[PDB]
Amino acid sequence: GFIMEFAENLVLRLMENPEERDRKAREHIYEMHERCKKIKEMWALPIRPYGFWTFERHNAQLRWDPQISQVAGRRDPYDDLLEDN
Amino acid sequence: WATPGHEERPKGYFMNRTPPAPGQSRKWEDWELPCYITSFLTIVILGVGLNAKPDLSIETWAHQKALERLEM
Ligand SMILES: CCCCCCCCCCCCCCCCCCCC(=O)O[C@H](COC(=O)CCCCCCCCCCCCCC)COP(=O)(O)OCCN
Repeated sequence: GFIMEFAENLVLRLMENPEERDRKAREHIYEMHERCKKIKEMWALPIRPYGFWTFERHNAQLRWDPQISQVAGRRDPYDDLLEDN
Repeated sequence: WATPGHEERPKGYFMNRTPPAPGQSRKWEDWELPCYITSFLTIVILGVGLNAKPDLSIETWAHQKALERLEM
């Protein structure tokens, strides 16, 4: 053929779907705003959590001392006296 | 007028480049081809691209919608 009859549909192939572009734009806005709200919530967390000491890793002694309160140097004076019988 | 004149060749040299000896080319510059081909591609792509592109815009769309709406 001639030049323009091919350059026309060439440019038309080069250009994209606008419906896809609009859908992607509204989508991206939706999830970006949702993620923005999520990050805003995340930044509100205090440095020290409400539980803190309640956490099992932050006790480390309520389940260690009971198995140590029997060794010498930690016993209540009234433990060795009546342990004989 | 009737007399032919003088000054067989116009004075001065184009682009100040001295003419080469007869039988030899102009010895094109090292950037001459890469930039001339660039100019050629730009001219052709603007000529055939800006015209073969669809005339989609907001002026023509508003024109069509104003013609269709003014009748009512
Ligand atoms: C010393 C030798 C120099 C030789 C130069 C050429 C010889 C002619 C000299 C005269 C000067 C001509 C300069 C161009 C004037 C163009 C005027 C008409 C332009 C115009 O309105 O029609 C457009 C044509 O686009 C086009 O295709 C225009 C193509 C022009 C290409 C020029 C490249 C310049 C690059 C500069 C880049 C600078 C970038 C800065 C941002 C589209 O019209 P339309 O809207 O109706 O659409 C049509 C849809 N059917």
